[PDB]
Amino acid sequence: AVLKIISWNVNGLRAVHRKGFLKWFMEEKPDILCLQEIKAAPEQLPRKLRHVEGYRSFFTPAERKGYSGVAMYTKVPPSSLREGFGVERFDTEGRIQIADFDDFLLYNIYFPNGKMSEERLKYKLEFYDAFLEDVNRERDSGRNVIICGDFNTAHREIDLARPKENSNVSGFLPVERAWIDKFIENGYVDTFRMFNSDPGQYTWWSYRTRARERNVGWRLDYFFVNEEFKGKVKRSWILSDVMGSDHCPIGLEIELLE
Ligand SMILES: [Mg+2]
Repeated sequence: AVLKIISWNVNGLRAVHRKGFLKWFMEEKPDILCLQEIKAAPEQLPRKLRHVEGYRSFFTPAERKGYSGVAMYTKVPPSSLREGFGVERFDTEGRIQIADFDDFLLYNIYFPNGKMSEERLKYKLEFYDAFLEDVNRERDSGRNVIICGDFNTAHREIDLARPKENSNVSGFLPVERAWIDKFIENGYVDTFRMFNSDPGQYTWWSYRTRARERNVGWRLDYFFVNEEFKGKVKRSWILSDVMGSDHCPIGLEIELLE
């Protein structure tokens, strides 16, 4: 048995629902679907959004209504979920689900966008720092870990269409890219790069100026695993053609212990 995980920053769950979300979900049939940018009070949702037959759903909203928020649909419920790193300023923005499954912990993370200001940038970097503390503790415990979501940073030049013009733009700052380097050096693997070494492989395009059509995009969304688990990763891919958000979904297929 394999387990398929999809991660998708949906740019608002209500928004994506109006653009083919449930048809896609039913057709893709992931075992686990991690979503970011729900932008909805979980109670405000129609029961066919938050209920999808065959899945347990778990929603982790921000304190601020209509902002941020993550969600997980899973056929098999986790033994529990954590909704934070145990650090209150990173825990109230609806960015964190850490779901405890059998073979592994699944971090479903909506990493902060650092573009709006220097405060938001510091926020993002410290969020990164607290994330790294969290995940290291868990896999140091002996947990195999899968981390997915919107990292809001393109790692290397290959990871976006315009590395030069974005050198001093949050998303592609040396400091941000250096964090992913450090993250990787702690024994985590960017799984997409395990199987696909190609350029032009992105997960986000600006809605504007035909960015998706000109493939002017960034790979902002990732699946990382710890080194010790990478042997279990069978596939890691971008669902490039799936529409309805400014991000496309990304996929991970892993093989379960019998
Ligand atoms: Mg958005």
